[PDB]
Amino acid sequence: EGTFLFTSESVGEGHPDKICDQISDAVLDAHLQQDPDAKVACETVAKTGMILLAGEITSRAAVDYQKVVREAVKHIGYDDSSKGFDYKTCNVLVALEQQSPDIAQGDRNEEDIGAGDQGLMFGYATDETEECMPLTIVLAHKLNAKLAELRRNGTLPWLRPDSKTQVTVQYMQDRGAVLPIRVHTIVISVQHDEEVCLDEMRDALKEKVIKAVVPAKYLDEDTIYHLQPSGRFVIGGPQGDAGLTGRKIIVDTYGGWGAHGGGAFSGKDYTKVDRSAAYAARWVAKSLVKGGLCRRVLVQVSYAIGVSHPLSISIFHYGTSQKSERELLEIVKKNFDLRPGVIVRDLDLKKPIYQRTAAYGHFGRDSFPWEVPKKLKY
Amino acid sequence: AFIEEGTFLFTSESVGEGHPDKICDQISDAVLDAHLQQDPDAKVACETVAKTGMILLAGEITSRAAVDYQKVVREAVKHIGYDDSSKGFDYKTCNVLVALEQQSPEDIGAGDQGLMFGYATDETEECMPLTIVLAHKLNAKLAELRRNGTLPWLRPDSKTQVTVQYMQDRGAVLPIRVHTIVISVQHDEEVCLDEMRDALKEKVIKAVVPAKYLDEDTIYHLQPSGRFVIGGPQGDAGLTGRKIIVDTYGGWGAHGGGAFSGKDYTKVDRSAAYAARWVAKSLVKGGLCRRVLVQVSYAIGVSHPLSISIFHYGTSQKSERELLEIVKKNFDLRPGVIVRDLDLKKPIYQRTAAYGHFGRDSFPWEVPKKLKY
Ligand SMILES: Cc1nc(NCC2CC2)nc2c1COC[C@@]21CCN(Cc2ccccc2F)C1
Ligand SMILES: C[S@@+](CC[C@H](N)C(=O)[O-])C[C@H]1O[C@@H](n2cnc3c(N)ncnc32)[C@H](O)[C@@H]1O
Repeated sequence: EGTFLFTSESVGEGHPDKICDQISDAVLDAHLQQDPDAKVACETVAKTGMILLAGEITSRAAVDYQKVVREAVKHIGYDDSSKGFDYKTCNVLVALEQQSPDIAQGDRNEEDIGAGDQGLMFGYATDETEECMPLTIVLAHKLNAKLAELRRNGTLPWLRPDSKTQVTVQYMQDRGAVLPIRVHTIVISVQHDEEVCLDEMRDALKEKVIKAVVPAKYLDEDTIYHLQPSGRFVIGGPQGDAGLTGRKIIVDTYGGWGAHGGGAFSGKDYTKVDRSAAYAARWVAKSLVKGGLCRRVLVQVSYAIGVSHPLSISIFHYGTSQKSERELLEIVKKNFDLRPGVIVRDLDLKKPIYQRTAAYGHFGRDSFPWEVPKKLKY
Repeated sequence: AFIEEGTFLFTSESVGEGHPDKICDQISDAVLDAHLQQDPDAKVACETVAKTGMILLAGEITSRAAVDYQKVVREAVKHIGYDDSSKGFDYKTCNVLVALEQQSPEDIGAGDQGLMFGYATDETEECMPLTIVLAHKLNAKLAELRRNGTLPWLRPDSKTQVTVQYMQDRGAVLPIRVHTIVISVQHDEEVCLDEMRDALKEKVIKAVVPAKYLDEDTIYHLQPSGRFVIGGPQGDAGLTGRKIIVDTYGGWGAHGGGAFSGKDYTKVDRSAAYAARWVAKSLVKGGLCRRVLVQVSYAIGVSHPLSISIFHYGTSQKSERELLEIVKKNFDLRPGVIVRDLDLKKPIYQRTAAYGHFGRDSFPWEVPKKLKY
């Protein structure tokens, strides 16, 4: 037939894994506000009544970690025992040292600073949406964003921060391109208070959330809706659970499409090529699709610690381009300088913009420089 | 130029047992194995956190077992090789913080609407990409020479990265040569740089990478930072489940998102991921394909897979629907049945927490099933 199903997941800000991501990037932004050259590698752990920060920081900034964390938890929305977590009374432990001096040494100009680590990173784009992202992860992200929006404007006051969404879309293949046909299944689980009744929640999730996010041409009579499938969900977040920074990296990127090199984003400054090179790889892929050179493209780059030039660069257009992959590679080499010291300059990665990225996806939102396509010259 | 037009590069990485992320994976699965030995029906979701002098255990456990976490943690760190403050971490004196919430206590449906991927390629004997296989064995050779006194200046923390130059071959991929090798390993304060870099090329790389893949243009980045004395948890905080691509296919195939270590077999994204690899490897080893991606969809509540797609990249003489009918005649991919067929209630998981979950004969999902059709 040539038709397949694909599912992508997205979680809300209250998910324990995402709490750690946002806190880690909140610590990063705090240092960057005072020291644009701060070295930050801040991991976060969240369990019952605890937030723990562990990692390495080299900064001239004076940061109040107790208040940075508690304001992030407050922003996420956990302010009472009835929700399972409260920023006012939770335990905050800090185990932050200085960056390894062996790491810092391995003193040089801005344009050929070596990568802070080895690693491989992927970039991906697809013309199936105007965001150049897969429809499954775009819909999953926007659904969690609509839940938080309706929670914060008081129109659905029974909502709570923890949530998880899964969107299954039926796809058609066409010479390497993918055509979304219909939404097969939507799953939504969201934390809620004790007063609201189950049936009222499920109807509100369909009329006020799904219908407000999913275009009507993808929903039909056979679409399956799994709304609050586990029944009650009064307590969520870190209570009775455990979350870690960088445990939602597929949620953070392409929701299972493309490829992933394993590196996590949150809590890492721009010198960590896990973040800066992944943002640049998305920049390249989106510029190739928006520029009309392909319908769907995957990009890989890799680095070695202390070396500035990428060790390998590869392009794959899935057969959606008239031009061969090698000349796509040259168009990239002529338009992009993928050294980490040049990426930070081109993408303006010293700004405290990273707490915004820790939820609803790092890719597919016009607010970010790596999402603005580059006018290609060749 | 003729070579440049019909050739691509691909890079994968791996890390050693002393890498702080892998320390946590190892300890989390050691906790899982400890509970499974006494209680084969134990439910485990154990996260480990590693920083300077600290191992922290957090998560939820429902088990009848009585596990000495001090002994399990400190013996895992001892096995890894951190036994003195001169190495940045010591199992005898490190702080072990236990924050686990322990509770005392087939048609099992899927707890998540998830996607599981299995992948296999005939480019190596273990049916795995050469990039991730070479990267894995390079770390293993380091630990082997460290533990038997051959290179006594070695230390447990290490990272490797391999870039292979490939040629396409009728939908299958064919390794031509090793383009670039990166090795960084922790070391003591006395051995010199030139001595380290020569032993890494002569006694590590050439003992692992076949000679036909190495030439005079192969690029070597050996100890590229120049000094790797500080390592392990002291030089970098480590968390469970931060090496899921190292754990799987090194960038090839696809990945759904879930980590493996610290979770018992009732977690579908671990047991079914193993079964997806089991299916793909059986298709290639059975001659049905040279290269295949098995894509299994699970509908919430439902036990049987909701949909299975087979991407053979045109390397199969049969069609996708034919391959699908062969899979369903030879595999029962329900989660509860997967556990029994793969004997997953055994304490076999600490061995998986390093050097890759896929590509080693000593695992039930790596024994290809002979297909009847
Ligand atoms: C001519 C070509 N070039 C490349 N350039 C390597 C690159 C872009 C990253 N890759 C490929 C081909 C043709 O042959 C098959 C694949 C091999 C890799 N595949 C792409 C892929 C699929 C799934 C997960 C990760 C992947 F990189 C396509
Ligand atoms: C480079 S560190 C990530 C950044 C680091 N955590 C920081 O504080 O900025 C990632 C891995 O590199 C390895 N590593 C640590 N020190 C190194 C060094 N001096 N040279 C090469 N690799 C090193 C460690 O195994 C560590 O797990």
